[PDB]
Amino acid sequence: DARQRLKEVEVDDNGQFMTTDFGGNIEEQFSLKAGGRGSTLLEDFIFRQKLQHFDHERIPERVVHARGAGAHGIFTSYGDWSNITAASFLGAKDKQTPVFVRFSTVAGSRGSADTARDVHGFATRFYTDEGNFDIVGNNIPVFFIQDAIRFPDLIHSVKPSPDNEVPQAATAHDSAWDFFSSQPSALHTLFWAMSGNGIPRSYRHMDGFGIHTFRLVTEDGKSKLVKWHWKTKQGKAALVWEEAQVLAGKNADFHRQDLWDAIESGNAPSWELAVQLIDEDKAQAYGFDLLDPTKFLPEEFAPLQVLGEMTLNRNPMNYFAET
Amino acid sequence: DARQRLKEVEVDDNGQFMTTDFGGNIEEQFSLKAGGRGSTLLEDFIFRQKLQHFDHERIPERVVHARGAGAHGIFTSYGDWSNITAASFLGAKDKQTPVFVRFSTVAGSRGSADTARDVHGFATRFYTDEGNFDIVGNNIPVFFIQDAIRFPDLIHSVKPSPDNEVPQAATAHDSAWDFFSSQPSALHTLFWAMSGNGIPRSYRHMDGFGIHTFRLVTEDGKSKLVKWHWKTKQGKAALVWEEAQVLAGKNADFHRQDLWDAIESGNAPSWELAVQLIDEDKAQAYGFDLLDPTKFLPEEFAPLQVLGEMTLNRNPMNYFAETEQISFQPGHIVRGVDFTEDPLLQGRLYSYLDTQLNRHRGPNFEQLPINRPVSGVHNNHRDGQGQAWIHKNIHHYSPSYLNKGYPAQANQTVGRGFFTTPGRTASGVLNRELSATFDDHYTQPRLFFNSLTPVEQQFVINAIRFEASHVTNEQVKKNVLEQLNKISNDVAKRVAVALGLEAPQPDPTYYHNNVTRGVSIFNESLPTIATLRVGVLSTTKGGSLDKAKALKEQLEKDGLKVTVIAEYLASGVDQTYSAADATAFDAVVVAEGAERVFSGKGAMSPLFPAGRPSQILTDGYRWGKPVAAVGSAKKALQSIGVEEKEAGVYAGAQDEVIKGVEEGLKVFKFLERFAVDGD
Amino acid sequence: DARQRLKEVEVDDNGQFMTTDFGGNIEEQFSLKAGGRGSTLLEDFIFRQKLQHFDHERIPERVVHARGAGAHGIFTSYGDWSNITAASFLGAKDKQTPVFVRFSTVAGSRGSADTARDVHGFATRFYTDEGNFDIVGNNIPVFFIQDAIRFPDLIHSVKPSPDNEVPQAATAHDSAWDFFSSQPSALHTLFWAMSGNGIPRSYRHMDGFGIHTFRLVTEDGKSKLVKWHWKTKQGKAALVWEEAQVLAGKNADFHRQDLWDAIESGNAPSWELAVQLIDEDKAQAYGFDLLDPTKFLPEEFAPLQVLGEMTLNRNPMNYFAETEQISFQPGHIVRGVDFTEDPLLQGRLYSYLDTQLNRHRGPNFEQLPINRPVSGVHNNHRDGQGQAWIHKNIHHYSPSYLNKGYPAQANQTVGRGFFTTPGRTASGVLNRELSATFDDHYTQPRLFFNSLTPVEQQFVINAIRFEASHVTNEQVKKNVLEQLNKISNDVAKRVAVALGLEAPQPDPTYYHNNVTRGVSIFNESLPTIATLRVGVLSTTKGGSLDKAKALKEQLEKDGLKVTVIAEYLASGVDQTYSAADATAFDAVVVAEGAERVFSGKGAMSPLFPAGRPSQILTDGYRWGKPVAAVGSAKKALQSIGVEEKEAGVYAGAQDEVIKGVEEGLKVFKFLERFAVDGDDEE
Ligand code: HEM
Ligand code: HEM
Ligand code: HEM
Repeated sequence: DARQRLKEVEVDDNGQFMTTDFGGNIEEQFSLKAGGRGSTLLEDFIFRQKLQHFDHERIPERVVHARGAGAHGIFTSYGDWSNITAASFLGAKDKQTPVFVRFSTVAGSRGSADTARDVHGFATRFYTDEGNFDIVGNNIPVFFIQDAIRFPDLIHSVKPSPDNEVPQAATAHDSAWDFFSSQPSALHTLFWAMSGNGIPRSYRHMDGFGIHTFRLVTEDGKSKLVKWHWKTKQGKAALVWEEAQVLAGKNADFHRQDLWDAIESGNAPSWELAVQLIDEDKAQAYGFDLLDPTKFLPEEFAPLQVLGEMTLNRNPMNYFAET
Repeated sequence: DARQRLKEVEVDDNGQFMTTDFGGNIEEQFSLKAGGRGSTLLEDFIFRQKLQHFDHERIPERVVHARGAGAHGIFTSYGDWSNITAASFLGAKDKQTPVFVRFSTVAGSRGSADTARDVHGFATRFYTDEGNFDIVGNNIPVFFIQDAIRFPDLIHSVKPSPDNEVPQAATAHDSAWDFFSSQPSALHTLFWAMSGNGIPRSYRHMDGFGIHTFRLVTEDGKSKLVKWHWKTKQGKAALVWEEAQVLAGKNADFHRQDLWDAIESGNAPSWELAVQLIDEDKAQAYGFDLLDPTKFLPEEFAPLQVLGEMTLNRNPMNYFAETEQISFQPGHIVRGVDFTEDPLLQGRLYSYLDTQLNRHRGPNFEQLPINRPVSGVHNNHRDGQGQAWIHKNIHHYSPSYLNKGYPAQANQTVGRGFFTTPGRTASGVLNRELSATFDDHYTQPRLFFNSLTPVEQQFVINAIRFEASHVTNEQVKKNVLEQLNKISNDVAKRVAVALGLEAPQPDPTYYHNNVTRGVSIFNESLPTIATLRVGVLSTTKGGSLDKAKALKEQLEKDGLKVTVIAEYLASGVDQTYSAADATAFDAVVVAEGAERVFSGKGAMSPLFPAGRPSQILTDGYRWGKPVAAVGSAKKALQSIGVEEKEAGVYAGAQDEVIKGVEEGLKVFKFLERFAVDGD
Repeated sequence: DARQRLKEVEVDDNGQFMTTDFGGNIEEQFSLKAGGRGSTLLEDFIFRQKLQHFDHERIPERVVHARGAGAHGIFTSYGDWSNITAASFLGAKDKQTPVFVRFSTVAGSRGSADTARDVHGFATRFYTDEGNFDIVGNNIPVFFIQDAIRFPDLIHSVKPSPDNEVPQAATAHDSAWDFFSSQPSALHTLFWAMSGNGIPRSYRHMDGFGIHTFRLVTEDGKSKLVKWHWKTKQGKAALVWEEAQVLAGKNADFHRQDLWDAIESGNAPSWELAVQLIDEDKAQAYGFDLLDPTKFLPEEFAPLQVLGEMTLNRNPMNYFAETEQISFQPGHIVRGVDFTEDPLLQGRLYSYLDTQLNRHRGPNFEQLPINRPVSGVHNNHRDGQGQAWIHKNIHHYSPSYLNKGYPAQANQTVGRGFFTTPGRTASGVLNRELSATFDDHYTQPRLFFNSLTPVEQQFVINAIRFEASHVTNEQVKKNVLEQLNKISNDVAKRVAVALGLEAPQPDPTYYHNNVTRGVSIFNESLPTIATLRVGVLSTTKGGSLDKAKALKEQLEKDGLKVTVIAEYLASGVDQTYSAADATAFDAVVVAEGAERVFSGKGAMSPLFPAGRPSQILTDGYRWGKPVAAVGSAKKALQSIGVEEKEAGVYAGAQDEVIKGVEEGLKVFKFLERFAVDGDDEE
């Protein structure tokens, strides 16, 4: 069970009496009143502890990728990769590591539709025996901008107009295409989002990418440049736009339902973790700069090496507490 | 200008150089790096001040009514109403008060669709010269539950299931119908939410309600019970469900865009404010207890008395700072108004103050520009997070010799202070109970259903059929049917058909045939057609476009917003078939010559999805809209099997079509096209 | 008026009726009850709105420097300094810029005593017309550590033990001296805090330092390394430890009251802004690395050059909204100034921005009235908790056709934008290390100790003796002694005596005899005695009060604040003996006739604790203050064993005493009254 360590915080209310948050059994279906048809008393601590908790349930949604869904699973390494990396979770054949993965769109708020056209998030945590390692990736291998200081400009232009907060979860408005045409680095990702990558059939039918070049480092300090790749074993599949639009209204939850159903039915999705490995002296040798996140490395120049496999096989118990 | 007081906080960036938030001009398009392809430096204060503010832009959404939109305006009183209330904003004829109104759904999160089926919020702030007065109401006059302690139970059951957070902005799932049938008080508001009130055409086509009975109080402490009503000057209007579903996908912003456009185009919407006034000794005189928020007062017993009118004529300048940040409270009460012992209202007073602590993370949210009163704040409150003022009075306590008695106390007799209705009494034991006067949950649901037109009744039954068919648990569906049967055996039989369950035996305890006025939507044509939208389907080939323009210029003379649609954005074309959908329009008319895109090669084009012009006309017809074609374009009507003999179908020359469509827009929906059980 | 810009947010409640926070007149002295002796109603919206605001009054104190006080004022440049800096506030002779300054201790929480022994903060905001410029400084020129990543270690060890939260506002405990001996770079700031700088007489009697080397940058991009200095016009003055301890109990607000009183009485304090300027090519040329914040630059190598003067002349109107809420940042930098690669400075830039999110619970704290610039804020920032503005530009991003390029980019040549020093370069491997140029932790502590007067040195040894003797762990104490011995063998031996430990052998690697100017306090008399306080001990019986009133009047003509003390608040009495203490005054004068209360019947009275007049005179003498007696009051001096011709003791007629006491206030502390090691030997 990938969720094994979380059983100690699970709370079972079956067969119990209602309590306050500081203990003691209660009833909480009637306010305390001063007479039959009377006012509610300030001394009804039961009312106020129950309503205070409700009044304070919400926390800010993520600034981007607010709409998403996730699940637990296991990563298994196919080998002892110590010749390219000292990373413990890649250190032995068949070594297993718990994961959690969250998938998402980018622009829309918490309740926007799964089948909006957008870049999609693909964030993986490895709960390794040497710390948590996240690959915070997208379903498209390149990003809109070349410098992090421009992120608020990109996001502001794609998110709704600040005077009336229209349109929800959509790049089809003036400010977005103003930014895309004024900041031409954005054209590459734009083309990806305009393709089937912008309206996938489901989370299980997407690849994932780290985008950035990272480094793998061995015990003695030898380094290689690396691109992370998630290759779906379900195959890539996309919708067409006129169908995605109706689906946004007939079932805003289409993707999170699809993931939930696949896992519950025992059809856990899988992805292979793979890498392109580049020598340090070739960082600029392939017709672009590998520090430039608006470019991907064509596989003909550096084929994928398969490190292992991840399977997502347990749904969360409480969406808020986990996802 | 209703927004006049906000001018002093507006920031103009035209012609300015970029700065940090602490002054000094900067550039902020490149991170500071150690060498040409180097790492970013911690000492880049520009980068970090910019991203820190971005990183922290979001605040928690409202716990309920997260999806909404609002606007500024002016309320005008029609009279000096001092004989019924001491409230200052009602104190003189033609007296004007700025307002802000926010409309909303209830269940869905921010970003969920406007045209989800739901209760709708209708919340008004009056910035009166004696404080902010909020009427925090809904578009439905009754609520699901009788005691505020039950609100989390209602909301949890209706909001997404907590394991997978499915479904968004919908009551069509097990937990909601488990609550509705386990808590039968909820049946009245449910029936309303299943009627046209759950899928309104726009915010501007809703009535509003305070729901609760309040008190109006004169200077001497004499009180009247009161129900607040907003009556839309635009008329009530509703979609049909199969349309609202597509619209939720084609335009999640349909209602906020509609409000915005109406105000921008100078077609400001209006509501009259009206009251039902009841003597204190009649609180239990009308077949129910006026302390009970699951019942409304039939207008036959107390007619609506018009007090004034509100017009929303200013859009906000920044949505977040104004609409997202505004903090409504039913406890925002002023002299001349008082509460009642309504157990739902009673607990609301605690919850709305408390919840701002979460949403604004501090106690000083009333100092935000959109929350400030215009009347002046003078008290001994100090400090707290984000304290925006600097107080002069060192002696921040009372009583005190050193501050000479200021700020001073105000009550009924001195200083126009607030005061509780002098005659209210408490009597009896302290109890955790509800009055037995609250026990009838079935009569008024039956009263509401009785008072709708036959197809309007069919819409309610079809909403229930749709929703309850999503409930996976068989026993919950039987429980729903048992409860519905107590309202009307015929409703239960008709719902049970969809669910595959047996028609239950009549349970006549609460059955009755009474009707009441003012709850129907579809029994009344609209008073105006201004701002309603006409989709004119055309084509770039031949001379159809010049005719569409002529057609457009005439329709606009009546105040319609007209969109000419064609294959691409040729001169005179407002929208492409690719971008177009029937859900955007109140009427669809095919311009002459455009029949060439309804069959053959004209219908097969890379520029729009296959069949799109036919789908728009088919949708418009099946959703009950006025539809039309000029001249030869009648062939487009034939291509989808629609005949000119039908109500709300118009063909012929241009002038005959304009007149027909314009009369059809007042009917708005042609209910002839919707099948009724056994007809 | 330096507070002028804040007048638009000031709320006047006089002549008004009480309201709620959303308007509407109310009464709020009775809860709404269900019956005459009934329970309080939940529908009492007035009760809850009032108590909710009260319940939420507090915000987190500052993580360090929680205890302090501030005031508004004006800075005036003495010239056009464009030849060394493009900084606008230094751009023209007699150019005036509003300021706010907050002084503080470091370790104690919000309610701790002003006269705890500690380093002291000295933070100045310049509200320049090109943004807010902050110099976030201390009253000591060197800091404990060399790398900012070590700041939580330093602060954890000095703050109270995490099991019982003991001791408050003090380094006299095991963990602090464990850190000082385990992290020897700390020893230099330690010596300064063990000197008079640890217990200053007032905020007005402190010098201030930016500590770090910064850069001044001209328009064409040429740079010079700079150290910032505040030179107090009131002179440096310090207490003695045994007096500061009693003062912490008798008046924990001594420093903030002192400052408030100086400003209310029209005696606004001033400091001159001075710099040291160093060529870039000489950063490592003075026996240490100028990127090392544990070193200062001797004035003999680079003299102070005065640029302007700052005067604090307006008290806050609401302490919380101004002093508590103000958010200083060394990242508050403007065109014409730049950072250096000082690894302590580097991490501060991150820390002060981040910590504001904790203290203010949101990102809009620069919108608070006390934090607002006077020069204008124009950017694409939006939203956030407590957003106080309504932005008009709906195209909140760059680059953009739709907003016509506005707000526009500003850089070195366009729009007077900030720019990093053009010549700065990075070279070599990414590393988690410190330059070996930082390695000497003992030479400058030895230089500092060498530069104090003999009794001033004894104060340092006695502070260490006091503090180290609170250390329960024997080995920590030996560790401290070994480290002290690397600075000075005689210091280590004198400290070891108090600890009962063996005199260590000389370890002379860092020993030297060099001295420097400008670090002593007691080797220079005060340039003025304005605002200094004289307690006049008198009595209600006989003619003493009339004489005391005449003494006060003459002393006030010289700018002194005079308190006449007696048994009860008779006419002309400012304070009772029960309420009085020597710690409140800089000189103690017994009025003629008041000898009555120093022995016999007059000394035992129900109106004050037994012996209190004698104790006030005894404390005043033993703590080094000028003390005096007019006429027959000389018996009060005799009754505590004080001779009339001692240094700093004045007896005689009224006029000779006034003259003697005014002279002695310039000396301030009479250091002949403190024994030095070796004095008691037989
Ligand atoms: C290669 C480019 C990028 C990728 C692949 C990416 C991916 C993601 C993903 C998948 C998430 C959602 C993780 C989740 O499900 O919780 C996320 C959230 C976020 N991203 Fe990025 N992003 C990129 C660029 C940026 C940049 C340049 C910034 C800012 C400098 C940024 C700031 C954020 C923030 C602040 C969040 C919110 C995270 C939270 O609240 O937990 N992203 N991003
Ligand atoms: C007659 C019954 C009710 C009506 C007409 C009503 C109406 C509304 C409306 C219109 C809003 C949105 C205000 C806005 O647009 O910002 C709202 C929000 C809210 N309601 Fe109610 N509601 C009712 C019952 C309740 C009850 C029983 C509770 C709890 C005891 C409650 C708690 C809340 C809270 C906490 C919010 C969020 C307020 C904020 O964050 O600003 N409501 N309600
Ligand atoms: C030369 C070294 C330093 C000096 C002169 C200095 C000075 C000061 C002063 C004067 C204050 C109080 C400002 C006020 O009165 O509000 C302060 C606060 C503070 N310091 Fe430093 N400090 C130094 C080192 C550091 C370091 C290395 C760090 C962390 C890396 C740090 C973190 C802080 C924080 C977080 C605050 C609280 C600020 C706030 O809450 O507004 N300091 N410092």
